[PDB]
Amino acid sequence: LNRADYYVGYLQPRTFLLKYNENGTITDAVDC
Amino acid sequence: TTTQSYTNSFTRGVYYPDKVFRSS
Amino acid sequence: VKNKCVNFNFNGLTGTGVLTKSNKKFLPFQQFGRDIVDTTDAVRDPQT
Ligand SMILES: *[C@@H]1O[C@H](CO)[C@@H](O[C@@H]2O[C@H](CO)[C@@H](O)[C@H](O)[C@@H]2O)[C@H](O)[C@H]1NC(C)=O
Ligand SMILES: *[C@@H]1O[C@H](CO)[C@@H](O)[C@H](O)[C@H]1NC(C)=O
Repeated sequence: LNRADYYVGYLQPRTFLLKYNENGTITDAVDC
Repeated sequence: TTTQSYTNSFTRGVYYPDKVFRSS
Repeated sequence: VKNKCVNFNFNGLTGTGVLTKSNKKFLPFQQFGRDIVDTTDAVRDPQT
């Protein structure tokens, strides 16, 4: 209530390749 | 109300799959 | 107890290994730790 949003997406089974930093943070990802 | 414009996700929407710490 | 070969049963993970202190950077939601060849490497003590 009051007196640039709603970006809805649907997920699907996909293989992903993720790059983990030396600290476990996910710095990058590429689809497959 | 609302609009239904379409945009691109780019490199976005990626969470941690499991709870295993991983490095390099 | 640390610095000795001890049979551990951490949260269902049975095995035998030398336990000691480490300087990982386990994030708040992380429990296990594995390698490239998928072996349980570092385990965050549940009560420590
Ligand atoms: C992973 O986490 C380490 C510990 O939090 C980081 O080491 C620190 O680095 C900062 C500067 O980046 C120093 O100010 C601090 O004293 C400590 O050495 C390490 O950098 C970090 N690695 C990353 C973010 O890639
Ligand atoms: C486990 O529970 C005991 C009793 O409440 C508490 O003293 C101890 O700090 C707890 N350990 C952790 C890591 O939560």
